[PDB]
Amino acid sequence: SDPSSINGGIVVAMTGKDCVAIACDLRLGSQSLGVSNKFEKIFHYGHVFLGITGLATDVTTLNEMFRYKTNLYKLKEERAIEPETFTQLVSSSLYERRFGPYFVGPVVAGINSKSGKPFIAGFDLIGCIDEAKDFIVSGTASDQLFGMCESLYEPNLEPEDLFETISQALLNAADRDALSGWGAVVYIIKKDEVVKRYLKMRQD
Amino acid sequence: MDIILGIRVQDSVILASSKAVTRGISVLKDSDDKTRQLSPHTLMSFAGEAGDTVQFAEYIQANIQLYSIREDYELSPQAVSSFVRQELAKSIRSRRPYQVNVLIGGYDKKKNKPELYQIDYLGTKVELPYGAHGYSGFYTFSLLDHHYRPDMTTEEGLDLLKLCVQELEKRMPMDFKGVIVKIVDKDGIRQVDDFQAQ
Amino acid sequence: MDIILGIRVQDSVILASSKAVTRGISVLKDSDDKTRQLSPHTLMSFAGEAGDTVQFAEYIQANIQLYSIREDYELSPQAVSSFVRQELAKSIRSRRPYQVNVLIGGYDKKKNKPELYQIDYLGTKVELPYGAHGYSGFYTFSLLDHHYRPDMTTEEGLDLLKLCVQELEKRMPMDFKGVIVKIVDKDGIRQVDDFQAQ
Amino acid sequence: TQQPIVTGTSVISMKYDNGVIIAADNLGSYGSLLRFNGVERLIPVGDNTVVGISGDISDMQHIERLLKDLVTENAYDNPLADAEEALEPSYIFEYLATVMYQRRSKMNPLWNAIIVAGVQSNGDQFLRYVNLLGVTYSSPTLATGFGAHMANPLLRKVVDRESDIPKTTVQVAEEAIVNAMRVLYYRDARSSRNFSLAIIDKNTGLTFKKNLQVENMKWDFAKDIKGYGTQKI
Amino acid sequence: TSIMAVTFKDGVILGADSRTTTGAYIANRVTDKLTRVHDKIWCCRSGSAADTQAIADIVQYHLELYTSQYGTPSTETAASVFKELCYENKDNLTAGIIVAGYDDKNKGEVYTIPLGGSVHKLPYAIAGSGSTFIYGYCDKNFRENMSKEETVDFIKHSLSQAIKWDGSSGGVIRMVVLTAAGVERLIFYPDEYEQL
Amino acid sequence: TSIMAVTFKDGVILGADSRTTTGAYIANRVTDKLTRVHDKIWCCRSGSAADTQAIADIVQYHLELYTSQYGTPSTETAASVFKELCYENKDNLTAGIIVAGYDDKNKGEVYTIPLGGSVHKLPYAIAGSGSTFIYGYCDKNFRENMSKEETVDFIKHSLSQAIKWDGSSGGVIRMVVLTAAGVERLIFYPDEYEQL
Amino acid sequence: QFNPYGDNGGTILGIAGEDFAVLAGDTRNITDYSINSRYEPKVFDCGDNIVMSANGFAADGDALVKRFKNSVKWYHFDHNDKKLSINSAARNIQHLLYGKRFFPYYVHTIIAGLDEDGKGAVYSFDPVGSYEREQCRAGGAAASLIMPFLDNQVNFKNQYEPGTNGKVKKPLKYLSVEEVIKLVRDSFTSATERHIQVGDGLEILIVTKDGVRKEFYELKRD
Amino acid sequence: TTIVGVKFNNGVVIAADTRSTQGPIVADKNCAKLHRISPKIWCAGAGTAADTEAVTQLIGSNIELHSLYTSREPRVVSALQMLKQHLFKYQGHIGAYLIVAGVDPTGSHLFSIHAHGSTDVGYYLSLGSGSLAAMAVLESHWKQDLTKEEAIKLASDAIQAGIWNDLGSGSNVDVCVMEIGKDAEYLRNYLTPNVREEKQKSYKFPRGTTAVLKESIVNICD
Amino acid sequence: TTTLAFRFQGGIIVAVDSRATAGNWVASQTVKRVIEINPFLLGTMAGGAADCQFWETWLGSQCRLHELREKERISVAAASKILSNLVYQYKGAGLSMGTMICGYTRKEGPTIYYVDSDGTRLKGDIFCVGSGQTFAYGVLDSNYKWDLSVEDALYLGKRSILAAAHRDAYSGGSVNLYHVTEDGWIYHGNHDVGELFWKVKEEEGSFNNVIG
Repeated sequence: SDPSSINGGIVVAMTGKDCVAIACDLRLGSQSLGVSNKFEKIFHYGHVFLGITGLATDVTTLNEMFRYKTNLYKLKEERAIEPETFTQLVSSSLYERRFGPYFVGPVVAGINSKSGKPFIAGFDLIGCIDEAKDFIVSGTASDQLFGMCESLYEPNLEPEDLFETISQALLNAADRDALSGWGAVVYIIKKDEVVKRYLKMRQD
Repeated sequence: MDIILGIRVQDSVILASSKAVTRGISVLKDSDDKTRQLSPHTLMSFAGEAGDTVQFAEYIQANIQLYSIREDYELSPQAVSSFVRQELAKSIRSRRPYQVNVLIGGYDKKKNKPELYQIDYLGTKVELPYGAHGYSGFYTFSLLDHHYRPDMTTEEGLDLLKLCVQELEKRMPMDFKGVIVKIVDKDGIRQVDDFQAQ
Repeated sequence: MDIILGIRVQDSVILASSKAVTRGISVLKDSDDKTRQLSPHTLMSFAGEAGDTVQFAEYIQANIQLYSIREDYELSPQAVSSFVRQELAKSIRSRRPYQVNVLIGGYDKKKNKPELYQIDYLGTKVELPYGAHGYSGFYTFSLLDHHYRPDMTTEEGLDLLKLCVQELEKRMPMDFKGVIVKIVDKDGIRQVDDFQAQ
Repeated sequence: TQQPIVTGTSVISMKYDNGVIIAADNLGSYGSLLRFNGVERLIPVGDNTVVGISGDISDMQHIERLLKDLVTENAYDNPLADAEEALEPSYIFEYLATVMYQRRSKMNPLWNAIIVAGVQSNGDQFLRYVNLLGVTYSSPTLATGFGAHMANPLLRKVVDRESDIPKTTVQVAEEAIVNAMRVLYYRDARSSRNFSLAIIDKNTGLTFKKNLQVENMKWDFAKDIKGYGTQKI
Repeated sequence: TSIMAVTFKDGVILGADSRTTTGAYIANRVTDKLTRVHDKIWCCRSGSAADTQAIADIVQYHLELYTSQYGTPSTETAASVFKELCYENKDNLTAGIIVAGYDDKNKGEVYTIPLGGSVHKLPYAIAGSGSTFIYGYCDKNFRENMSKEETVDFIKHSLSQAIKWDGSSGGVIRMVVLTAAGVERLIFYPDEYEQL
Repeated sequence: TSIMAVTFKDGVILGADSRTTTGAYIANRVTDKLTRVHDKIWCCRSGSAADTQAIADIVQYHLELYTSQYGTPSTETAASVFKELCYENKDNLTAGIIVAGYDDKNKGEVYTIPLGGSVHKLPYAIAGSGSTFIYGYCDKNFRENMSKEETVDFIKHSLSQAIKWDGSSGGVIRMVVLTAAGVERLIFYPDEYEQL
Repeated sequence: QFNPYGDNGGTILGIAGEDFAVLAGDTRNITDYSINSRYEPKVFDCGDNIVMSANGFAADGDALVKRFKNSVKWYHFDHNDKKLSINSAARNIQHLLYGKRFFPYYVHTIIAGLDEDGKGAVYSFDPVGSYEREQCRAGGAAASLIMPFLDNQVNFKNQYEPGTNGKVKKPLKYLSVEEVIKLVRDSFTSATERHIQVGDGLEILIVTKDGVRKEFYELKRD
Repeated sequence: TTIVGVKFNNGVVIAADTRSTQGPIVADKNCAKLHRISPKIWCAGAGTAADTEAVTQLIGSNIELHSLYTSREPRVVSALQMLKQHLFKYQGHIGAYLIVAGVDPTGSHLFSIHAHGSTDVGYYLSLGSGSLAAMAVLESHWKQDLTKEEAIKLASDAIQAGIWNDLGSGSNVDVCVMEIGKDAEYLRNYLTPNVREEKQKSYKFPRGTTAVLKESIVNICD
Repeated sequence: TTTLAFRFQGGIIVAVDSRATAGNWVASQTVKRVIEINPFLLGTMAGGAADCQFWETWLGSQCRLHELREKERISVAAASKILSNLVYQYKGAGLSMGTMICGYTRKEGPTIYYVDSDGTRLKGDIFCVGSGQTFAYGVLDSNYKWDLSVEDALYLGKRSILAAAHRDAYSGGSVNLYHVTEDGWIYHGNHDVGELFWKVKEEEGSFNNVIG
């Protein structure tokens, strides 16, 4: 019954030479019943991306909570928030609710408009932070991802090769996870230009 | 649980909702209307826990109506369902949560497009071409996966929906005492009192 | 639970028994015969736990038939029901008891009188003018208390029994998928395949 | 099912170039109470094996009996009963493990952890665990109770792999095992201060040391600890 | 574990082991279970850890705020501030606590606040999981008013057996003598009490 | 409650109170918790009532059937027949049982069969809810081999405190001396052990 | 309450090649958060060219195997030292396992070898007897980390022929025992990186029409 | 989780591995249990991750506010009084056990607070999954007065005993040395005994393997 | 699990998926959910993986003894009875298994008997057991006709399992088909649900809400 597995889903992020990639499946279902295949888990505030897994009603609320928050930030500092300055936020945020947590597993990922360096980060429900130079995974097929990433990952891939590696990890774990699938979408984030793509996968 | 179906077609939404009401061993009624119109072009069906069910429905209805005379403008399907998911969202983490699942189907006179939102008591919202709450889905979802097309006429949808009910009857243990159908579109809401008068 | 009705009239017994069979969420069948003829003029309906139900019925039937060729004489309704209550009686205090309730309605060619015995899984037997097992009684017993008369024709009984069913439909939550009726008398057993073909 | 009443704690052991070691204090706890001392948990069998037992004492006392009778029995109509055909460690252990399992499989176990150490007739070292569940496994080092948590670590800084036994002097092995026994007594409310260490060298044979104790301790640095943060006196 | 405080000729002496277990593991084997809340007022902690620790912290606080305005406090006083906390909160506290102090007038007295905040003043008291064994000795070998040494070899033999049969208690003995002279610290290593 | 048997010069002496509680009520206040299974072989019951009682009944039986064909049995023997029953049945028995006997050769020995049928031979043993208090005395005041009197004033002072702090144990002391001389019965009333 | 079961971690793996078969399994053996031995085999040759491994609760494993091997022994005794056809073997293992249907062996067992035509062959088992002829099966603690990988690699899943869009699936060719062992090794190292119950060593048994071969490779002792 | 701390002549040193668990799966392969309360005051956190990193956070911030206002360097017992006063208020529902260490204008200090607010002191402490491992490497090789290099060598040789013998701890060692009259030195990775060997195959796919359905360029600003 | 079988002019049509799952992970997508009792009878597999496989294979041996003795083909009814009887003996012990015994003898024509561990033994025309049974029943209920061709009878069974596969998370993999005739059963291959979907969507138009 674990609140973090009613709805299902997965998210994964990777870093490459001057870019990052963030990907997720599309399914939202109740227990075994599949309800939707257009449920996206990746949002963005300015040039900062956040993917969220877990209890759907919380995933939605958090997006709204962060949109709200980031808009107020921009207005006050006269600039969009950065990836690190943002991670710190969603961490404190998650924690202010330490004794009635939102049941999620966020994952930030972006590029710093000043330095120009790639960034990816993960957190657990109460907000513990976690940077990594290679990859972040979260979700129901969490283990299947660690297995794929700890094989297919390669430092400094070119954005065109990163797209292939990340896709393949997502694609294959979602096939060994009974509650993740029904489509996927992947993003390739550079300093400028952001390309979004939907992939073709088994619909079972 | 109760029956709650809904399907969006070419230019309108259709809502099906079983008529029976049961308290334990008996059936106190076989002509209950689980619907409740929020505004001229937004309709919302519901099903859930005994008391929670309509206390909530009316509450929502009251807020929308208030907003509508105040602004003298009509709130849109999209924004209406958004408000609902907000409430239910806060509800789940309160001394005692409403256990209510819903379907909202309105006509966006601004885009001239029908829209149907399905929301469960946890605050989980999603826009769909057709939906259902509770066990209602397992018996129908496959038939609709099969025949549904976005170009369908209101006239065609009903015929479809009829099939789903016929299936619900043949394989469902509970006797839901039939359904009541309602249509939402550019001209407002009307009741197909002829799926019952048939 | 399942539906098991029975009523004795002027010169015969009538047995009603819902047709559906349900395993959890679905209905695997809507044409099941809960009956099982023990001998030319003894009929026995049943309803209870999934497996226990017909393993027992057949067992009983086998004993009676054995006795009948052996003696070449037919055991009487009274003695047949006595045997049943004996078994079920021993059953309740055994590693695992059959959870089966029954109705036995035969024609005593010796007294030229119809007799109906109602027995529950505990070994509780009683001779009645009409009976029912499980929840089936609350919806009917009053109607029969009202109209039943011992002088009734077979023809009148059916009309009565029809009413009870119509009531079972209107107020019972479960959809039992109709009933199958059967008549026992001086000429044996026959099936009123016209309460179904109606 | 059941519950153990009287109980012996750890039993640490290790291998070296010519043989194996195995120690275990002599206390037999009765819960928080330490109602016993003249308790021997090192049961040698024959002239080439020793079995260190842990856990319920009533069940240990039971095995011992079984072992004795296994001996008094191998002789029955066997003239080489002290030479060519005489109980090996591997025979004893195989037999023991059998029983242990057979038992859990009847839901009536013997609450014990066991070590069978010795040297085969052809000279090889033998060290194998076996607890009340039947689970068994070999290794350079072995220990019951805390041994698995506090002994092991140290007895590994010595023989880190199967490629170090050959270069481990019977003397270095012991000097460690005893410092380990110092540690065990340092942090384990269910342990005794004096013990019994037994060696099984392929050349020298079986050496059964008895009643010793742990010397060379450090409690001086206690005088310096005062209070818990604020107290200055 | 094992704690106690004994009254004698000059005033009183309170001592107790160093062992503090968490399961059958020894978290610390050299603990200072003798907290001082004031110059001539000390106490030996028993029961839970974290709780007793914080009580003292508070009890101290008050006294330190007392003298500051009502002059140096008695000993009967301190044992009151102690129960007040141990009573009102008997629901979320597990404290053994023994209080002892030397007052110029009244000589030196001993009060024992057990589970429940039930206060008692006795010649001497003994609490801690290990006290269950030294009920023979302690009682049968106790003469009223001893000497500064005639007694230190009591605390020593009591605390001797306490360690000898109660696993949850051991380490090194620790004494604190509250006298007209003042505070004195003692410590009698293992190879010693076992020797006896 | 409080039972024990001590070995000395001639042979051994086993004694124990009379109190047997059922809740906080005293069902009997003059119980003979010293069962004899044979001439020079006796034992003092502890733990459950009905169980221990029936064990003895049986243990006796065997021995009586032993001598009858294998001559008078040792003492180590009796303590075996005792554990055999206490082991095989550790599931439905609650027995404390202490066994003591005097054999011409081996002098007099003492074995203690505790919960679990774990057998042990010691200089002397002490079992019963009240033993928890006389672990101080008993150990610190024990010299190897005493006299017939030099010891009777031990059992007397042990059993003294046992009663003094353990409610579940009291009544009148009861001793039985197994010697070359034979069996002797003693009984030392309340106004006496309290006196000390 | 006495609980008769325990989990000793471990992971095993069995791939069936075109004309050979492998079955690998790390050597670490654990209990809760501790180590019991960095080298304790869980993969044995049982005779007649059949490798077997039972992973889960250490003891039930040893028992089954011993029980199986003593069974091969008697199959010979009663049918003239006839060879045990690996299929005939799995059927037999079923009965052994189902023998204890109501006090089950708490283990996932796997055999592997050659059929009666010389082709490789693997067999995965339920802990109560349900068996199926698998061609590649990871079972154990980290099976959920190696199956997604082999899926992709050994069976080329989710891979398509470039420049044909989602229209042509990349064709499967069959791996030389050499390549398979490189696959097998990478899988186990990854697993050790992310799973605390996997590490120390990896022992591999290769079945071919000459007998059984064994190879070892050290893993990290995390 | 496997941390220790030991003081010498002119200061104190603490070390901690870098491996966060989460069931048997590894989450962070290079974490950081060492936090800064104030320049010369550091903590080592075992147990519930978020809790320790969030509590040190707090206390730190407040002490910074404290010194500023009082115009004096942060004492170490303050940081202690703060932590255990807070830890207690929450009857242990904020599972953060840790080792606080530092140096103030009154000497060098070392403490260990448990979850419920209990605190103890000594010259060397161990907290975590492998506390019994690194506490056999401390109750053996310990002596009063130890060179800076000795203290450092011991602390890092304790952690190591945790890495290898415990499953709930591994990867690298992290160290921080606080010396009197001197600044503090943070040694992120004073050791790196574990380094995955190189793979056996390159797993990069040829461009166009994955099948796409739609593509497009999303916007950001306004 | 989604298994089904039904009667019609051509005889019987059996269809199953192949997914087996442990908790939320797909331990296998290659399960033979059809037990080939013998050349003339097939049993399906729901409930317990082993209980189904074991006893049904046992049942096959039984039919063989019976046929050697009577020198005649055993009847579907007698076979189904034997099974349920053995099952009933263990009622309580914890077995688990929903199943379809399918045969077509000379005298009784084409017969399907549903049988489960409760001791239930039902005769029928259409049966669906599983976690996807509800979805399979949909496509099936609306399209079944006694006069289905053979070609279409197989396609119906296939599309049915597919429907489940898609919606029920615990169902999927590859569909396996069999057709049972008065001379025995014929295997009709193993079709991967992955590929079949895209095919149907494209050639049937159905599955609109799926972008691809």
